[PDB]
Amino acid sequence: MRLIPLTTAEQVGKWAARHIVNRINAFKPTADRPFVLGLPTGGTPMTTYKALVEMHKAGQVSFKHVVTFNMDEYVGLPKEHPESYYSFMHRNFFDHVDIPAENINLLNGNAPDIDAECRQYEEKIRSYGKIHLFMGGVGNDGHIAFNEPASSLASRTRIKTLTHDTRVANSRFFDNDVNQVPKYALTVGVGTLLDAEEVMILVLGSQKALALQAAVEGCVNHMWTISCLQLHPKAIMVCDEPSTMELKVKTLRYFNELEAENIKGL
Amino acid sequence: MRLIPLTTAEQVGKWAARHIVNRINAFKPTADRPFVLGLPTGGTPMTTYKALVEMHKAGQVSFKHVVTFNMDEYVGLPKEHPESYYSFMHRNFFDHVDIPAENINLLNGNAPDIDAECRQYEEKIRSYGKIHLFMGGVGNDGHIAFNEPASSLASRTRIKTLTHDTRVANSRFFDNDVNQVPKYALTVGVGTLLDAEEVMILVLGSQKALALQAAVEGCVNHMWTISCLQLHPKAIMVCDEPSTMELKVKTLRYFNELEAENIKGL
Amino acid sequence: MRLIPLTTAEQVGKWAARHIVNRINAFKPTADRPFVLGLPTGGTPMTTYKALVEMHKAGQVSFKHVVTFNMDEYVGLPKEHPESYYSFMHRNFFDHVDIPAENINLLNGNAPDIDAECRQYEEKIRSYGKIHLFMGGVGNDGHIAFNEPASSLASRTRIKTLTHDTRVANSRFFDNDVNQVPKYALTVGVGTLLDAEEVMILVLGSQKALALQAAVEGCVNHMWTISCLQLHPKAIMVCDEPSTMELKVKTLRYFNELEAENIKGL
Amino acid sequence: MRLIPLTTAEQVGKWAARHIVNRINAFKPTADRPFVLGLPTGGTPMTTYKALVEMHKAGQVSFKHVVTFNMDEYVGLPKEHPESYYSFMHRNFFDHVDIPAENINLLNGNAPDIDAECRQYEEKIRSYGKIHLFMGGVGNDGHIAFNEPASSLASRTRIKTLTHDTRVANSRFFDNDVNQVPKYALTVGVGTLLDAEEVMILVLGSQKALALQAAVEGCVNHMWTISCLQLHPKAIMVCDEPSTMELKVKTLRYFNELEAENIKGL
Amino acid sequence: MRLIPLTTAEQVGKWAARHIVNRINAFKPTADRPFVLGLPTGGTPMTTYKALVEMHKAGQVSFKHVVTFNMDEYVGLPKEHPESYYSFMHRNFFDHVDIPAENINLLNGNAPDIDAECRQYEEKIRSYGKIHLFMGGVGNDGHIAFNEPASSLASRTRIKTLTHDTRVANSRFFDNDVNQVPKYALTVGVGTLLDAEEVMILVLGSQKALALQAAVEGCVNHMWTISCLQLHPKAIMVCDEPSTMELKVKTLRYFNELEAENIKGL
Amino acid sequence: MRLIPLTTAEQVGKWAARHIVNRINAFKPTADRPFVLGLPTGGTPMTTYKALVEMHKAGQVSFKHVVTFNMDEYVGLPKEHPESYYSFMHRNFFDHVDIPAENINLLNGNAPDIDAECRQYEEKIRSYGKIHLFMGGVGNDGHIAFNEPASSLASRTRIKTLTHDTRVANSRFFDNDVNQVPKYALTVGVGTLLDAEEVMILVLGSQKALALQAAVEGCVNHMWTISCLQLHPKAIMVCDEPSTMELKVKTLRYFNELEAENIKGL
Repeated sequence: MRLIPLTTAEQVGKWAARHIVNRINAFKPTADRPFVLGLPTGGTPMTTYKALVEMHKAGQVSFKHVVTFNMDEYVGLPKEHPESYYSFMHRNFFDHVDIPAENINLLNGNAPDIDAECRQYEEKIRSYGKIHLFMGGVGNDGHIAFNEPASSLASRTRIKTLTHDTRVANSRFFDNDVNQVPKYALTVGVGTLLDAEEVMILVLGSQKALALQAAVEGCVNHMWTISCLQLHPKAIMVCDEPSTMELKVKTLRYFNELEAENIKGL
Repeated sequence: MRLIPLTTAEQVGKWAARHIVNRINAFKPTADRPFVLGLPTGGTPMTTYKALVEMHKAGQVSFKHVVTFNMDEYVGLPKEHPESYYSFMHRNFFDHVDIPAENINLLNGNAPDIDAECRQYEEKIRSYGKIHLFMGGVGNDGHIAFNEPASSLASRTRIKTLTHDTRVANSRFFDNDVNQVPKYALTVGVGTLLDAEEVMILVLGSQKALALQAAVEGCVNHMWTISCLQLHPKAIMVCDEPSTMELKVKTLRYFNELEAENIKGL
Repeated sequence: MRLIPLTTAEQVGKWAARHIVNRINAFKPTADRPFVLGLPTGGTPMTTYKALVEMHKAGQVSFKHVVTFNMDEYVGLPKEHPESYYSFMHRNFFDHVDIPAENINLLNGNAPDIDAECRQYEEKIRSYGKIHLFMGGVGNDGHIAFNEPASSLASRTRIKTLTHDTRVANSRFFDNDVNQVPKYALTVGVGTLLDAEEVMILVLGSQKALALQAAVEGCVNHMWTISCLQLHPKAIMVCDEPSTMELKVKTLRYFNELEAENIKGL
Repeated sequence: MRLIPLTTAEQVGKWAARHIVNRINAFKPTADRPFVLGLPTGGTPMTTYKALVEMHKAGQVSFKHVVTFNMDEYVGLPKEHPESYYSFMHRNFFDHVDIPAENINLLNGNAPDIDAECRQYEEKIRSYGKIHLFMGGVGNDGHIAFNEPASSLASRTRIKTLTHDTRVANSRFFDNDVNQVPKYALTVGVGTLLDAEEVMILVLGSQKALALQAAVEGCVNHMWTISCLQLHPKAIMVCDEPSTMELKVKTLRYFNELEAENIKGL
Repeated sequence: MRLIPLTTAEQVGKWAARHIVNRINAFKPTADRPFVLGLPTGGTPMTTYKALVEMHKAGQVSFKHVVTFNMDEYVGLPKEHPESYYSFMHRNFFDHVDIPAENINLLNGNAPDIDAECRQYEEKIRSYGKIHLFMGGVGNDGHIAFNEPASSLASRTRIKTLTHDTRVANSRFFDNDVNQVPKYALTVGVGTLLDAEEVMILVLGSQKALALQAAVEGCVNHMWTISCLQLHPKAIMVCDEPSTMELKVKTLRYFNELEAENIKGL
Repeated sequence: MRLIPLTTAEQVGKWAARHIVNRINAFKPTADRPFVLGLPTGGTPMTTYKALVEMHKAGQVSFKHVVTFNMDEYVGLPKEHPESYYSFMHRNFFDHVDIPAENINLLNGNAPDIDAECRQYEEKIRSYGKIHLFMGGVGNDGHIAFNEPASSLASRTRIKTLTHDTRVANSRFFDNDVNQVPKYALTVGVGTLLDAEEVMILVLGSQKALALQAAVEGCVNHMWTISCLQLHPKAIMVCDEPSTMELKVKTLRYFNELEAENIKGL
């Protein structure tokens, strides 16, 4: 695993964005061989999407041959509602880059047959073969996407009943109304995430401290899903300063020294 | 992983039995595509076999196209001895259901060539392809079948020298005589168990408390084999109240709330 | 996992050597089907190479059809320098056995194109298919070869910048001069090691106590690479008395009783 | 230590109040030998003060010869401000019982010489000799009164700079304004608390779960001050259900069985 | 603390007995200044009483001026019943030594007023001033005498309701009848024990392994009363080999080396 | 407890020295009421003695009425040998300050009757009443002075057989000869140290990291003597940066923020 210890969210975004850009340019995607990118929504990926857009406008990347798959979507919320994941993604990323519509994959929270919808999402991915880089965040309890703790490390895209905590936390977007927030959501599984060739988790804020610690210093265990990324062939944790509160001083010094060359510039 | 927290052994049996029945009816086994079931012996599976028989008599399941493979057998004990696993299985299950004899697989504790016997057991399984649901119990130290702690998570069917503790614990069936109890036994390996598509462990009694805790809350480690089920794609722990003594109050509250819909009726 | 608890390094060497010899004679290698052996250098493997040579001279083994792959080599150090791994290997093993030169694989610390060199090493291995037995040691922090803690359990042969600690520790061979010791080295990855059919780690000295404990009693975690051998299908830890200082009295008693038959003679 | 596990805050209050009443009636205080009571303010002691008042009105206790000492007070906040501890105490307790004004001891957050004020508070206590029963609550981090974690277990009454967390948490009383909340407060020390003959901590809410666990199951350590009550001669933890989330199922079952006789009625 | 690691119970007894004898001869007790000895009953102290008697017959000690206080007694069991602690003490010790009857203190399980009985026991001790050496054993859960886990480290002589586990364990003396075994017992408190100038705990059997570990390696905590002896000015743990199963190999090696001079002979 | 986290040893010395100076000037010692100071020798106290001397020369302190007691001395080493603690103390401190010879207390490693020597040292201290500030260091294993781990927290001045590790570590002063280093030493006990009104431990170097962690974050336990300072009424840990390697990032941030005002200047 790699731990990129940075100070700010702006830095994390720049670093994460640059890593994606580099992976893409090195892959050199074509129409027959696109670079498949897994993506998250929310406040965490904010600075990364912002950096990605900048680099693109600076002419450093083209998403012309990048295929994206998003982690989740609200069930029963209309696509153009400003708080659907589809809306967040276009407003924050797609509206400013050259990615073709056929290359954008998002779950249909309004599909009549949910199981079929999820099943097909999994199928669309396999049709491409594999996701080259799946970017995501982590819950305060180490959970991934809408997967609950103790999820099978082999779980797949499926619908989930949002937890009270998730509700309140998102009630703010449904303007502080936890009553507004949808009841269910469609989410990729942990297996879906782990099948990615490379996984990059964005860790921001002191409230992620315990999860960062479980991921980096703790032992592999299913209650803290994030900890199983220790078994993944290519995982990276990109974090800010506040999130490092639960790590030993030496652990942080280790990675800060080991990755010093890679964090200059961002 | 799933944790079905129930109060009694009778409930655990009803729940476990119903799960097996459901898996079977949904699979809809045929002569060319049978449902393969892994099975344990002993006091733990008692209420489950009892429930399975009831459901069958109630006309809810047919084992006409179910192929079973049992975890173990005593070496050098004659099949019709009432304390062989073969005898336990027929008396408690096979004598009351419609499973054909060719569909019943049990290790031959009397095979002249033991290694060959074990080797062939492994081969018979692969011939079918895979076990769809392997039911079992767990040792007080988290061990599986006759496998000892620190067994390779890839171990296979082989003969084992029973431990003093196992002897005494079973001496009761050889009527409190630990002297009667056989010295060796043939047991499926941990790899054999993990290759099952789904694994369901029955946990009964306060003496399993530490193992349940190692399985659910602890970290993955080989000393407590049961803990590695955390890495399995589809594992379920069905337990009674006494076995939950070592879990945190919140851990138990979590699963009790998460599985409330699934435990009504049994 | 297996833990062979012995008293001395001489015993560990005899045991390890005998195990290799046995694995070879049982495999019965030919020109078209050689036995592939992974090997380490350093003070730890000393008594084993010494025992291996004895057994060979005693006519108990022939390495005529054994192909070996070594874990590492210093970058930019000339092959005949007495402190290169190539020199250690010939002086301590190859000079006294019947292994053909084409069967000896060592990394070229002087290859003009390092990445290509490493890439090809990985390719040479796959050409043979798989390593049947990879012998190695472990760092005081549980690390393997020149891989650093938190290495991906899927890492591959690559060049590494030696750590200050490694320098000092080896400065003695570059006659107590840490200034002499080379800056980089080529090392097989953890994935390379884990792909071995069987892995045997030599643990000598009280300074390995914590690592032995992490391997045997601890939970699976990437900071202590050695602990992930718990997930390997066939791992053995052969150790001396001083290295057992951090194990519980009962843990050591367990393995000492479980392996009593296998440690008589050595 | 004693752990009274109850379900609700109302029960905790009834139990705590009854214990105080009983201690008083058994002591049978006089003008020359009063019963000295240590007291806390805040939402936690709410139901207890309510129960104490009821019992008094029911004619079950008289505070005519009870001397009270309160844990803290805001510095620089006028006594009659409705949010001073003096105001909370009279409105919630003193206004409804027969305690004489000379028997009420509260720190003077407005004393011109703070050190002298604190010094004298400590002196007033010793003049009486000892506090017979000190009731209090506990911070989410196990801290006591306004004492910070790692306070000397021998600390004494002194002024403290309130922590941001304390501010926000109390900003609600200064009507959600954290800006209103005073900057410093006068608080009894941990030594002051431990010198009490008997200490009774009220634990309500899931946010106290970790502290309850540190107090009951954890080891003695100064970071979680509450844990040192394990060394106190007569400590009791009276708690509600939510606060028990971090305890083992068996720990809670132990105390629930051990104190079953004492919790009927309340 | 001191840990005397011996191999057998016979050795533990010889060592413990010799220590008592030495403490006595060095004190040189008189009629006005007797040596006060705290004593336990049960299978654990067996070899010690046997050794003490031998040394006395060998003319190495006289108990003419030794005053003894025993830890407990069954409530409502007649003194001459062969299973009362009074009977165990005379049959195993007093019947063979020169201690005067007025120097023997045992709790009166038949006192009409129990609280008074206990109160007076505490008073008799203080009249002498202090117990010079209190010998005892430890429960499998680290508890002392009939004190339950989480007892105040300042508890005193009082009556206790025996636990089911204690019953069964002692049912053997009431000839395997747990129905025979008395319901309550009078026991000295933990405070009583800790006030002893020196405390010596006899630890025999693998079932005490966890408690020995909690006492020697664990942290101070009230759930394992024995662990608080770490805070006592003069505590010694005399143990046999089986009881050391939970200690680290190095911990045992430490004390075995530190006390090598003191364990030759016994 | 207090933790003064500084960057360098020079800072630690300045801080420690300033604290001593302040304690003295505030006490305002006289001929009839001197300030009693406990002192350590070795490399750790180096910068502190250097700072103390500076402040004295700067006219900020007079040791005219300061009585000092040193922690230890080598047995059988002549006082004027340059490596005796007496020599270290004069050369590094006494030779440059105004302390009278009658105010200097050092153990006599050459006393004919050692027990008497130690006994009297303890008596000299009590004659003064109490040590106002005892400064010291800590072993890599948390031990204090020459006291071994698991020492009674009530131990007293006595002779000790130096450990191999202590030998080697000090062999450097007996010019790298571990053969030169004396075999025994006289050391104050842990009780002696804890009786000090205030205890200040100097922690320098990464090798003290584990001990600093045991002192600050760990639980109270006798194996790490330093951890029991958590129970002391007035303890301070003054440390440098390297020694903080084992602390959590947040723990260090806590004290760095809590003591920011007190570490400016030094």
